[PDB]
Amino acid sequence: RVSSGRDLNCVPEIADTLGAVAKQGFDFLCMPVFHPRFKREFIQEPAKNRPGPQTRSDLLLSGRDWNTLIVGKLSPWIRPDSKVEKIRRNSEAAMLQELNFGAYLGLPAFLLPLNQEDNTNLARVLTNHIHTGHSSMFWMRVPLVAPEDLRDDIIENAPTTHTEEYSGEEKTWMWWHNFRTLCDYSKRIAVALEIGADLPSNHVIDRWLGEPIKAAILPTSIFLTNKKGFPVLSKMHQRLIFRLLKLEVQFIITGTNHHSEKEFCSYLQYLEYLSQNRPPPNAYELFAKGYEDYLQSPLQPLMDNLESQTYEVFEKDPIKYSQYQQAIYKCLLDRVPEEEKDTNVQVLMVLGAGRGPLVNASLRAAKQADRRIKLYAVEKNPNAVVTLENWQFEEWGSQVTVVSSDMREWVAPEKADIIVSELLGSFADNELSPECLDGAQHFLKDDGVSIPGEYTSFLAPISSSKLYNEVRACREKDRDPEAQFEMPYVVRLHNFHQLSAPQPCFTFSHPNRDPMIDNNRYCTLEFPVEVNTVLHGFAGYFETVLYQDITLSIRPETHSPGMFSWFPILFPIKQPITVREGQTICVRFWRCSNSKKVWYEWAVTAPVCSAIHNPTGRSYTIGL
Amino acid sequence: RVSSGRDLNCVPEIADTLGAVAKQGFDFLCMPVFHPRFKREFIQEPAKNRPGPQTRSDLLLSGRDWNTLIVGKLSPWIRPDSKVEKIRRNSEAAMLQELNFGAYLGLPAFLLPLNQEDNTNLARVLTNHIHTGHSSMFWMRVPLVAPEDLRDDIIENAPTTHTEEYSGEEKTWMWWHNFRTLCDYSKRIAVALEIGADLPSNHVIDRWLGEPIKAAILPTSIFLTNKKGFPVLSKMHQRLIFRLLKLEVQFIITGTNHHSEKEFCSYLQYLEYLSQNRPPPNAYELFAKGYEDYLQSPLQPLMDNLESQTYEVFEKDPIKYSQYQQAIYKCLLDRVPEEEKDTNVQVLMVLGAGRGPLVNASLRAAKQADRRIKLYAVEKNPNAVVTLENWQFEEWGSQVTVVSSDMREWVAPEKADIIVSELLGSFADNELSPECLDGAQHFLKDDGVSIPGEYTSFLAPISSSKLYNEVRACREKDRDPEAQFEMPYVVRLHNFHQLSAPQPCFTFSHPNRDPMIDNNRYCTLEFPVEVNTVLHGFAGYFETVLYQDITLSIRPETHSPGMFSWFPILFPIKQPITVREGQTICVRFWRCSNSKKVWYEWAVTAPVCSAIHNPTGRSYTIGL
Amino acid sequence: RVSSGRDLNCVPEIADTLGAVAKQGFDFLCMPVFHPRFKREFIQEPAKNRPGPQTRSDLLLSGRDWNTLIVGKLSPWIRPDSKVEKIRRNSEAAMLQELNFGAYLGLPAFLLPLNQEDNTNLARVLTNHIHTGHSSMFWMRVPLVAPEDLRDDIIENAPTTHTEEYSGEEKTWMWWHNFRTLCDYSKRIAVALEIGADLPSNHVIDRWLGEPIKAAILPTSIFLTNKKGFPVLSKMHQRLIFRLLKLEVQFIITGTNHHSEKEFCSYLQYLEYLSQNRPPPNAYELFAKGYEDYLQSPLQPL
Amino acid sequence: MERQLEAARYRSDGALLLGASSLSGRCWAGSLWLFKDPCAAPNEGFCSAGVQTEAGVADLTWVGERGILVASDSGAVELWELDENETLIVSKFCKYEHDDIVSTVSVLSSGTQAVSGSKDICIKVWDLAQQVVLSSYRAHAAQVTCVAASPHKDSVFLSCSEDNRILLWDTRCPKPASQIGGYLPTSLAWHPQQSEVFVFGDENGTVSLVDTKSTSCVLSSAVHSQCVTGLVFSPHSVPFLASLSEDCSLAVLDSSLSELFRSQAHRDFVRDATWSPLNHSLLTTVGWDHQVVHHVVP
Ligand SMILES: CC(=O)N1CC(Nc2cc(C(=O)NC[C@@H](O)[C@@H]3Cc4ccc(OCc5ocnc5C)cc4CN3)nc(N3CCC(C)CC3)n2)C1
Ligand SMILES: CC(=O)N1CC(Nc2cc(C(=O)NC[C@@H](O)[C@@H]3Cc4ccc(OCc5ocnc5C)cc4CN3)nc(N3CCC(C)CC3)n2)C1
Ligand SMILES: CSC[C@H]1O[C@@H](n2cnc3c(N)ncnc32)[C@H](O)[C@@H]1O
Ligand SMILES: CSC[C@H]1O[C@@H](n2cnc3c(N)ncnc32)[C@H](O)[C@@H]1O
Repeated sequence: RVSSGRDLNCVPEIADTLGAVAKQGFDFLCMPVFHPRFKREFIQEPAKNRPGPQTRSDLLLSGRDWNTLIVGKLSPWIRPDSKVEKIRRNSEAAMLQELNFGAYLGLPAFLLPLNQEDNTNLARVLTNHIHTGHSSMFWMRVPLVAPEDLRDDIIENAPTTHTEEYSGEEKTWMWWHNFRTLCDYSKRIAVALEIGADLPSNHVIDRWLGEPIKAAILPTSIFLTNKKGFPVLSKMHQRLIFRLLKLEVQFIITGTNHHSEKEFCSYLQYLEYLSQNRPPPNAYELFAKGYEDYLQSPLQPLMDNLESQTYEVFEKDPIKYSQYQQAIYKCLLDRVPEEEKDTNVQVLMVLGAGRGPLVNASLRAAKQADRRIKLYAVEKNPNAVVTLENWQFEEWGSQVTVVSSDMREWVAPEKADIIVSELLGSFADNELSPECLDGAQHFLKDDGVSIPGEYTSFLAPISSSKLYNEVRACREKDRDPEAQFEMPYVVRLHNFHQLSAPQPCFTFSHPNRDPMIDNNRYCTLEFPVEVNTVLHGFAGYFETVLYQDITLSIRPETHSPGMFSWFPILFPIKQPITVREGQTICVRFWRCSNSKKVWYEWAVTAPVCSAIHNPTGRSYTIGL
Repeated sequence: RVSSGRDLNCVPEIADTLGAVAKQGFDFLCMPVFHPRFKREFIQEPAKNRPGPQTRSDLLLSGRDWNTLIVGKLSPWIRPDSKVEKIRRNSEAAMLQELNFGAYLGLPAFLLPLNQEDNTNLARVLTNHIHTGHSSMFWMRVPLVAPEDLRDDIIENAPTTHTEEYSGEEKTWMWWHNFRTLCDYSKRIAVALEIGADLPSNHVIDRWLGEPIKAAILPTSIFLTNKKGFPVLSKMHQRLIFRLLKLEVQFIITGTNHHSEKEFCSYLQYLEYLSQNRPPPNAYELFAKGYEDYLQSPLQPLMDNLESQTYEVFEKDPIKYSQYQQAIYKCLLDRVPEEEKDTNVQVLMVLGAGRGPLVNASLRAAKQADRRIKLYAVEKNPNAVVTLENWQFEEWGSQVTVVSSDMREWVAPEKADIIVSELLGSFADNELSPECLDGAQHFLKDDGVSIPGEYTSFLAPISSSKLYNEVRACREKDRDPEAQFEMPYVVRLHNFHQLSAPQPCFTFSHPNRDPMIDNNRYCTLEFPVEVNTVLHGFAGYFETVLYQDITLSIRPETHSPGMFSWFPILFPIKQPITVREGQTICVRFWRCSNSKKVWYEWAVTAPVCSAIHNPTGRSYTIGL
Repeated sequence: RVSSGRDLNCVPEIADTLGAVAKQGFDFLCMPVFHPRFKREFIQEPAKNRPGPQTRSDLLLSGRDWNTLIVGKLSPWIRPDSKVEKIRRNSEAAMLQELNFGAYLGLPAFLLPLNQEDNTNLARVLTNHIHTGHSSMFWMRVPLVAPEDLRDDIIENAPTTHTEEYSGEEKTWMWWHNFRTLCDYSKRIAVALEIGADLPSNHVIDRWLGEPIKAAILPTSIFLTNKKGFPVLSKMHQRLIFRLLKLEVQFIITGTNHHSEKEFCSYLQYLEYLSQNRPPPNAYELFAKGYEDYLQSPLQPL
Repeated sequence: MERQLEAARYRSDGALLLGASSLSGRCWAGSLWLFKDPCAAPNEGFCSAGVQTEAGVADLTWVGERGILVASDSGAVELWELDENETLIVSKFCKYEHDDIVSTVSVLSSGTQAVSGSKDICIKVWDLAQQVVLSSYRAHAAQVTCVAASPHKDSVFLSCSEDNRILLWDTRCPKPASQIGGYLPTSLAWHPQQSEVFVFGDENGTVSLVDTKSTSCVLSSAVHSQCVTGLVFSPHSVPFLASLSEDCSLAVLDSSLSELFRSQAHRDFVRDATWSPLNHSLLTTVGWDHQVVHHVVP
């Protein structure tokens, strides 16, 4: 469950050591590749001609081990941003040397510290190494709380501050931010976040939401002792561990054993212990375990036909169809007086019937309602129609009338009491439910019900340097180099930070009595942000009224429990935008159309402007 | 071992059937997705309104099964290139329909026949489907021998020909060639080659070398009966099977059981039988099992440093270092009279010592030779130097002098009797062995030996539509769209056809006494081709004289047994070139340089011209 | 020397008018392509079915003239960022209409105003037009000083501020900045900078350094009268003109003639006058006249 | 015996102590050595006593005549004693209380106590007899470079760190540390004759002379072309200052920071220095070049 590693800064013999930590129960070892104290000279004679060997041999471990077990560590004396030119130049050469040796050995990751604000020349060297020769990773060791801000207040003529600086307390994030910005958001550069005895304010911790945390470093010192004598953690430290277990980081144990009566596996046992003691995963969880932050480009249901296995997956949503069953059930009772039980057969039409889940839910409804119904099942996907007709003949009988048609084209024999549809995307109107039902409503009785009756989309600003970087990695040949940022993705948002409460964006209701129907939209939203952060896009959710008080939602606050049929959507922006605590994010959203296609455009106007994204649907449209 | 499938054209019930064939021992089933006889109408009333269902339901199998077990088959009545417009139009719609259903089900492959010369409109439909919506594969059923050319000579007024037409006998390859050309060499289009009772001339079979054969179809009829009563094949049919087992094709069994006393697993047992009865794989085989036709871009050893695991792999070549040991051994005896055994210590210098295999081979040489030597180990890769010095101190002692240097820069204390190097690439001079040793030869005694003493590169024209297509797939962002064709690749050539005997290209010898040394080269070669084929590039090999009669080669004719340290190189061409039997292929090869880099350029001049490939090293150079 | 243009918002007849301004000495004319007051309806019956013609005919000028002489102007009633949804929707359609007509005529430039902070929906429409169908240019009319900040202090219960806001005084640059950012820095979008009677602080003016100023708009009102009776400018206005002559902008004269005893060429004569009165170009100047802001990639001499 | 000679400390009688580490090759460890003959050093088989340490030696010091206190890479502070008539060298304790390499140790006036500085940024005060840490001080914000005990006071000492602070300590105050005002400080030496006086060397190769009361730099000199590794005052009543560097040189300095002697003998880093008790003009350096060098000082 818990992948973990031992950090050492003293290794007399690699094999002895590596066995010891393997024995102890660690999965890997962080260690120096040159001796930490073995300062080397590159310019100045005579010291530069120091006879080799300059370090240990690669032959001391199997390639297998180097690749899987050994995380390298930059030697602590290497200071690329030293104020002394000599040291700067020397450290440059030393850093390159140690990095190349890591690469030579084929190490899966290598550690470099961020110990101060200025790491410019350090970044320059790293960047150059990155662009020279792999999928090797760099772990930047960053303190959650800079050493200077956790020192003992024992310098009598230099007291530790006792006034809060909000932004000052977040300086280590800025160290990281500047560094990764300088390095052009290389995907080979991640964080090893170092945790101290005293934790900062939650804002300082939430600052790391959405950041690529690959490891969390735990000193032995930060462990309380229980009555038995075992090592444990404060409840606050535990909260953090559980947060970190969602991000499935590798935990790194550093420092000597202070619980000497206990073993060093006792520390690791505490983690293993917490890991099962993690609060059980909810119903929506255990779904999207493997879809976390996985980006999917939404595809037109109208222009393309869904595959068999796609339908298969979404048919098996317990809640969606329960809710659909109930809405239809309640609507029947509202429509047919008990006295008219046998006199009145209601005309139902499933519009987009697929493999017939709403058909069945409609049958299960009428059985329970003790009312009589005539079904049409209208489906444009002719492949699915084959499923319907095998169903219909085998089971349903002539009660169902499979119509193989677009609902906008079909000429109905009679009007419907109830049209029932399932055309909503993750952002409600994104699959063009409005346009379809509009073209179909002519065959609704002048007093008929559409299920669903209404839907509303919701937006919320988010920070995720991770998701931002994944989108960025979606450049493709033979199209605009920035097209990937001007289109929405479906994604189980996971490593991210919501910067303000979701707010309604666009709403549609059916039937739409308006004489002049227009499905285009323009919407300005104002998102009050109470943190320092970096904006990278907007999450999209939706809610719908199926009937009366029967609803579905993926809006996190009101999310329908268990329902997996929709992940959130993400609308990225080309360039991230700094937001200071207090500021309002103002976003603009258009729904646009012509006769052939529908699309969204969007822009941020406060606290700075973005470009309008997806102008004229140049990067992205949905085919009518 | 043998992945195999049952072809049926009658399936009463999918599950019954699929069990039966699973039972029989087949891995998969080829079958129709609509009933073979169930001709459908798309334009003309009333037949077009035929009530559904139009075929069986997707619910009859698990998605798992559809994806892994079921190969679809186009219905035989579908004729997109019919001379009758009506039928043409109808078949168009039918083909699209059947294809989309295959896609809907998620079938891993689908079969379409090539039964005639003209399949133009068929290709157009397929191409459009390919560019609409997967990694699904299309298997084109092609007869090795067209039906018309294997009919019984029993039409008295239409005798079967009895004069050989060389090209006429190859017409089915042309059917395929035209088809795949029309379809723009889609990687989703492969061959299911159908085998008949009478096999054609070897030329007709060799015509399929280098083609993407994914399946081989075996009718039951083509099986002889043995004395027991089992089904078997002629020796000629066996030769073909063994050829096909190298290409690891899936075998498809079609037709009813003619051996009714025996089972249908008896056919499949014969294949399984032949498969282990395959002649044991040689020493070079079992190496590159997984590297077959895998393209690797050669990387500069001079400009980059090799990784630890790379050296590790190539150190363990038994033959390479045996041969190196022997060459050094023999050279010692030729240099030091027995009388001077103890008087004379020879100065050896390993130039590019890596982790020291030639060092050790040099020691093992002198021990066996009963002569005395002083070693320098010169290595520019400082990472490897670390290995040498740990070796040197631990084991070798001061007999070895590790020099951490480029051999072109190093100032030697004394001259060498013998320089020993290992700088040869797959095409000998491609890693710039000439330039390195040139810069090093100043510290060879005026009568010294270089090992190796000489090397020669060899070229041979090849046909492989497979490799051609792999190269083509190597387009990358932010560079010339055709750069991939103007650079050589290292590759275990596997599915290909050598069109003429290799011929020497470039030769170097060391030391090079020439006062005006020039490593540039220009070479015209003339390759007599005795087959109809399609040229896609040139294979490169090499031979070297280490010393006297001690040699290494990867030239297939004279290949050093077991030696895996070099795969062949491949020089592609942008556009394939038809070659008719009799014609000569004329190729031109330049080795070019400036002070900073070295590169090859090349061109075909007969029977047609290519562009000059890699002009000014624009797509590809090797850094000095 | 001085390429210049007449801005009008009333043209009884194009040919009569265009001759008059040609006569007066202008190189081109800025004018409406639909009548400024002729508000049109796109959704609502019956007004939407208003019989055509909706404006004047293209046949009234040579293609030559349309392409070289006529700068179009958005009709002032078109408000894409109106708070009223109805008006917003209507103005969208109207803007597209007027823009496409400009394109149809092949006009070399077209004027749209920035009159407020929020021009988001305006930009969206423009951007879409840009990405639909030329090398036509859009001139965004931007006041150096927003009207609200140069009004007479004559509302007794709404006094004009008398404390400096440094950034507040630069708000019109922000109007432009946001707009061009929204529009993704289209090279088809430039500034027509409008100059008022009272000039702001130098910082507010220096704010426009480096910006694509294609035109400078001069109202007649901003011209002092000399003793003779001719129109002139304050020394401060002159400093600005000389700065603008380095950028070789086209000057646009707007407003009626207030010097009625003098002609309308008298205004233009003042510019022509200043243009030669420009301080002589230095030695480094007269070099790189044609290399100004021309980008050359440095090449290795070695 | 490994190559990287780290420490060299004579005692009263004149026997030379050697600490050493292997900073390269298969095994990274170290060793303690006693040389009753100074000139037999660094020859292994011509030594009085010697022992193997699990890990390398970053620092050591005498604890009187028989005790040896060790700053280990392991993060342990160790006390070894001379035994078996000073032929054996035996661990007395080995306490892993530092969480990273121990860079520096220093014995306090009494000699029942010592203070360590580590890369873990902490400073610790030890009772040697008890073998327990008394105090733990996270005063610095970066690696502790150097800790130097007050000659005649067991509540006072200096420390310096890569945080660019020099802390004067006094364990009698409730806030025991006092910052006292430059390139990062690398080395510390109290003046032997005058308390309230000390010197520090920086990474830029400058030696500085400081009065504690003043906290004003009395004098500075650019003595080395690289980091100052160590500073040692001579036994004389009017003492010389020996200065060590990564420029691989030794200098000796008067009361003014002007140069008297200079040695290029070492071909690698100069690590420690120690004046002979028996001869106050003999000076003994050690270095990573594995030379033990005996200097004669005008
Ligand atoms: C089982 C489980 O727990 N989990 C958690 C994962 N939830 C999700 C969610 C979304 C997503 O948000 N998709 C957009 C959304 O609009 C979706 C579209 C749609 C289409 C077809 C339909 O068919 C219904 C019907 O079936 C038979 N007949 C009729 C009419 C239902 C849906 C539901 N909405 N994508 C995926 N992907 C992509 C698709 C892969 C097959 C599965 C992985 N996974 C799977
Ligand atoms: C074990 C086995 O049976 N097989 C069959 C496969 N044979 C081959 C062949 C070639 C290939 O043709 N490469 C070019 C060729 O020029 C090659 C370069 C070279 C470099 C370094 C060297 O080190 C020697 C030394 O080691 C220690 N010290 C000193 C001096 C040897 C070679 C050999 N030639 N590439 C590969 N690849 C790429 C590299 C991957 C590590 C392995 C897979 N596989 C592996
Ligand atoms: C289950 S997701 C929506 C379903 O409705 C179908 N559908 C979508 N749009 C239409 C339409 N306009 N007419 C008929 N069916 C539709 C799709 O093919 C799919 O099966
Ligand atoms: C084993 S493949 C060739 C070996 O020779 C080394 N080598 C290649 N070119 C040179 C050169 N010019 N000088 C020294 N070593 C070299 C490479 O680093 C590699 O280890």
